Amino acid sequence: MKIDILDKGFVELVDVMGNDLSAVRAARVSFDMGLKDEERDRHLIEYLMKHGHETPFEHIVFTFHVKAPIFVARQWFRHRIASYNELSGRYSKLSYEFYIPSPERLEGYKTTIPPERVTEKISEIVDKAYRTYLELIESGVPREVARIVLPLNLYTRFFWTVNARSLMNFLNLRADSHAQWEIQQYALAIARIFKEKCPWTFEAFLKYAYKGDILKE
Amino acid sequence: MKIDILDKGFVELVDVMGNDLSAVRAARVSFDMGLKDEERDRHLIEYLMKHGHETPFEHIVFTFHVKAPIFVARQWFRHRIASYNELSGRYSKLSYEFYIPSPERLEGYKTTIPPERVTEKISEIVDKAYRTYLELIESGVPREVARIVLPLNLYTRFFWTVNARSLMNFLNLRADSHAQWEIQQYALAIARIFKEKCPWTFEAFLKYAYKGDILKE
Amino acid sequence: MKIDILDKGFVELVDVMGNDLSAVRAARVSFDMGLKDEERDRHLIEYLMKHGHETPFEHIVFTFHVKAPIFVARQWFRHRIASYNELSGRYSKLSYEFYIPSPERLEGYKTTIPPERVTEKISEIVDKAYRTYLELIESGVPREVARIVLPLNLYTRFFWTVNARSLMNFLNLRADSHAQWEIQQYALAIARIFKEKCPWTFEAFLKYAYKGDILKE
Amino acid sequence: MKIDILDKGFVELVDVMGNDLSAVRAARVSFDMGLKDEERDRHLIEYLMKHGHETPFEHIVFTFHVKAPIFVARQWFRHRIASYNELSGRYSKLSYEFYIPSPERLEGYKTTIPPERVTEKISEIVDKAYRTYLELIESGVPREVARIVLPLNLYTRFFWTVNARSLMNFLNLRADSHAQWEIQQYALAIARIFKEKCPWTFEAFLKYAYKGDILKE
Ligand SMILES: Cc1cc2nc3c(=O)[nH]c(=O)nc-3n(C[C@H](O)[C@H](O)[C@H](O)COP(=O)(O)OP(=O)(O)OC[C@H]3O[C@@H](n4cnc5c(N)ncnc54)[C@H](O)[C@@H]3O)c2cc1C
Ligand SMILES: Cc1cc2nc3c(=O)[nH]c(=O)nc-3n(C[C@H](O)[C@H](O)[C@H](O)COP(=O)(O)OP(=O)(O)OC[C@H]3O[C@@H](n4cnc5c(N)ncnc54)[C@H](O)[C@@H]3O)c2cc1C
Ligand SMILES: Cc1cc2nc3c(=O)[nH]c(=O)nc-3n(C[C@H](O)[C@H](O)[C@H](O)COP(=O)(O)OP(=O)(O)OC[C@H]3O[C@@H](n4cnc5c(N)ncnc54)[C@H](O)[C@@H]3O)c2cc1C
Ligand SMILES: Cc1cc2nc3c(=O)[nH]c(=O)nc-3n(C[C@H](O)[C@H](O)[C@H](O)COP(=O)(O)OP(=O)(O)OC[C@H]3O[C@@H](n4cnc5c(N)ncnc54)[C@H](O)[C@@H]3O)c2cc1C
Ligand SMILES: C[C@H](Sc1nnc(O)[nH]c1=O)C(=O)O
Ligand SMILES: C[C@H](Sc1nnc(O)[nH]c1=O)C(=O)O
Ligand SMILES: C[C@H](Sc1nnc(O)[nH]c1=O)C(=O)O
Ligand SMILES: C[C@H](Sc1nnc(O)[nH]c1=O)C(=O)O
Repeated sequence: MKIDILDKGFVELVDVMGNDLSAVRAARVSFDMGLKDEERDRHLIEYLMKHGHETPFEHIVFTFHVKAPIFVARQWFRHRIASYNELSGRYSKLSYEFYIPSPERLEGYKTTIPPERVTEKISEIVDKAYRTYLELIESGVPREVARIVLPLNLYTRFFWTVNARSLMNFLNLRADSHAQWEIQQYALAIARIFKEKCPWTFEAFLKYAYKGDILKE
Repeated sequence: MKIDILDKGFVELVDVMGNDLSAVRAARVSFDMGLKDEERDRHLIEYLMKHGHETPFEHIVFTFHVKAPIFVARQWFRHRIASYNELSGRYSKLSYEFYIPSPERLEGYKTTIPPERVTEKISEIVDKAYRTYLELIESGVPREVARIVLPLNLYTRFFWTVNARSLMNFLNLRADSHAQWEIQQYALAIARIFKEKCPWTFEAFLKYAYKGDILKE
Repeated sequence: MKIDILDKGFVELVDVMGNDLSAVRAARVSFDMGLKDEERDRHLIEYLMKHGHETPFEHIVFTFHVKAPIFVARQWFRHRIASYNELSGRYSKLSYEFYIPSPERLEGYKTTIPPERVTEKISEIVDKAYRTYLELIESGVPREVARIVLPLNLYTRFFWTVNARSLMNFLNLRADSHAQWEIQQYALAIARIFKEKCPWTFEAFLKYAYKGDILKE
Repeated sequence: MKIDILDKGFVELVDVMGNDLSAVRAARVSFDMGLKDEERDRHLIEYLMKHGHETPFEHIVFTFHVKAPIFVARQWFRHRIASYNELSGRYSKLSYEFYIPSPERLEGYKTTIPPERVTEKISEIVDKAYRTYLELIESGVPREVARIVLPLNLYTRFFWTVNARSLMNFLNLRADSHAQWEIQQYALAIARIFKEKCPWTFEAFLKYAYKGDILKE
């Protein structure tokens, strides 16, 4: 299932290893691989989360395919405890696809030009930049030099493999009102997928370990 | 499938995410999820491996359950780019299970006592240590203090989650004649499992990137 | 300065890069390298710590030389975000040096044998194990096989390089009453050294980010 | 000492812990802290490097202050085993400073427009983008939204703390002809600083472990 984000972005879960019971089996180092035992297994998940013993959650791993603007992916790729592979503008021609904020993005700010004209000015400069990029590529300038004139709102795409512990750290920092609005919108989508795949771990994280201010209520 | 190792140890693969095509899809950042394309896909695997572009292989992840003596697990747990959860002797009573080397373990060494008597002397001291451990536990000494008299050949067990890149590094260093014989035997089992699960990546690693001296021939 | 710990262990700081002002300079990405500005600089340290923006503290790094029993170093070396180099019993003959708990270590536990006799039983088994180790080494058994009969209370030594962020994580988990008493004693020494070298960061950590129950009061 | 790089960038070493003898002391776990012993100490450095036992080099750490264009820092920040703190365009107004390639940058490429006109077209679009950025900031658009129209050749600055092992990995991959020319120029400067600070380790790395094709001759 692809979740759409911003005007042209998305997050899609591509693969997953493990579930809530992976963490309990790892915590106990279990020989037995039987079915769910809600009461016992949820209490252990909560105990782990309540005490900060979160290494067992490293045994649940996700791989996502994300399409986001470069300024969002720069913040995302600061999360070092993860694996990333991104589309390179050294080797491929980059598509004309840019994030243009909605006039609502400026809610709460008083400006001396209308919000619709801000939107138009952004659209205008990114069209001029893309025209220069394509003029340089079609004149024989190597892609890795021509691409440096493109703006930070160009969309890129990457695959991200991350375990549930590092993904909880990502939600603490990016599903939170101090994070920039655009990456919050991605962190809300990732949280919805994590909740679907690992409901006990997700509920325990919100009750005991989640440090942000958006996911609770 | 559990592979037996040493006298009482084992390695068992518990879960796996991804396969050879996970690495090619990540390297290309592919939208398409079609079937194997041997020729193209193997060449890209080899190119990546030949040039040291190994981040795509981080998207293939394995979880193993391992039973090994403490002196082997101490060497194993030096591999930091992985996740481990081990059985704790603070919280559980530890089983009477020790690695006793076969008289063949001393092949090539001239000793002043017969190899069968070395085996017997090891058996004897570990029986005396275990008897002291149990004497202290049954007198009310806390487990976390009583266990300090047990020797390094006691078996322990742990779950290990590792991606294919870190597992190639583990094979470079532990499937190699400079590593201690006992952990080589574990690295040979892990290599057999990796070869079964990811044959193109495994064959490419042996041809281009494997630095050890045991897996080739 | 070497701080003694347990009966024969120690922690000694060998080298340090940076101080509290390293973290403020990194947080601001400062061109200027002037002297302390207590008021401004302490407030920024507190703000960082209060909000969990702890990457600036990664720019302060310490190297320690530690002598500890093997069962303490096994818990220590679970901290993956650090560098370790340990003395190997494959390549050197290991010294007769073991941790023997004081009769006070059993304070609060009712036992069926006197605490002085527990101490004596531990001393006795480690002497028997060391005698077997030396008997095997002097008969020509290779060190890497003979050492497996030594108990977990043998002392080892290692160098540990760690930045201030990872060292705060180590104190959260090891300077705390749920950690085993022996590693608490090491974490208290490391905390004293960190406080001497980085007083503003240390005081800010206790006020806002320290999760344990021993360092405060 | 600041080394200038490109038209307006630089690399400057801000702090360093350790030297070649830090690695030998860590490898031996030495109690003694005496002076250089060239013959013995260089042979051990070479042996470590020749066999891939590079953990001792993690005990030498550097902190650099780097000013580079965003497209170079995006490649740089893929190196996860390091610490970074960068100037944020959410919180500060960004300076009008862009990398404009010299007409020599296109050596070897046949183009349908003169190389001097490529230079002029780049200058022109970045001036138009900066004018839009400043128009939005002075109309009251928040900085974190206005900055998304700036191109990837805007310069940024960051502090990078890295140990000598991770810095050898960085040189293997970035001091090499497959890396983009602009980051090669930064990797050549970093190599010159590493050679000055750690000459035996640097010479051993070139002789045995350096995988690139630029630093040797
Ligand atoms: C609101 C906000 C403002 C920000 N402002 C800036 C800014 O102005 N400039 C800037 O450069 N960045 C800024 N960042 C980025 C921030 O500094 C972190 O790089 C990013 O949040 C990733 O967090 P992390 O280090 O915890 O994650 P990861 O890198 O995924 O690390 C996960 C955990 O592993 C541990 N860890 C990983 N590597 C190390 C290491 N080498 N040493 C010690 N522990 C380690 C730490 O416990 C860490 O929490 C900001 C982030 C937020 C959310
Ligand atoms: C034959 C042999 C003899 C040994 N002898 C000793 C000994 O006497 N004493 C001793 O203490 N250990 C010894 N070791 C352990 C060895 O020092 C390593 O700790 C172990 O081999 C793990 O290797 P690693 O660091 O590459 O793996 P990981 O820790 O899994 O790291 C994987 C890769 O990530 C990178 N990396 C991870 N963390 C860091 C970091 N903080 N800085 C820079 N790069 C990082 C490096 O590229 C590393 O190769 C020996 C190992 C072998 C095989
Ligand atoms: C009281 C107590 C009881 C314990 N009991 C057990 C037990 O029974 N069995 C057991 O096996 N261990 C046990 N441990 C060890 C514990 O599981 C951790 O391994 C140890 O505390 C190191 O913590 P850490 O992972 O936070 O530190 P590090 O490994 O130094 O990591 C620092 C931070 O980096 C991040 N990080 C590093 N690597 C990863 C990764 N691969 N994925 C995601 N994040 C990462 C996390 O933010 C982490 O907090 C116990 C520890 C304590 C204190
Ligand atoms: C010529 C060139 C072309 C490139 N093209 C692309 C591209 O098209 N797209 C793209 O996304 N990137 C590309 N890269 C970036 C490349 O994929 C690496 O991200 C970058 O080179 C950092 O290398 P590293 O992972 O070895 O370094 P670090 O991230 O510093 O890791 C150091 C070492 O630690 C180990 N390590 C660290 N974290 C992990 C982990 N989670 N799992 C296993 N081992 C780990 C590995 O041994 C690693 O070598 C390219 C780089 C080069 C030089
Ligand atoms: C270079 C920084 S990194 C950073 N800056 N602010 C955030 O909120 N998150 C981040 O990761 C930026 O986006 O301006
Ligand atoms: C403490 C060291 S660590 C180590 N020593 N030698 C190895 O061959 N591998 C390792 O990891 C040991 O086993 O003696
Ligand atoms: C194998 C585990 S690891 C561990 N166990 N309990 C702790 O308190 N700390 C740890 O790191 C042990 O010491 O028994
Ligand atoms: C997004 C990628 S990352 C990368 N791409 N090519 C490189 O040579 N180095 C890199 O790190 C880029 O710069 O286009």
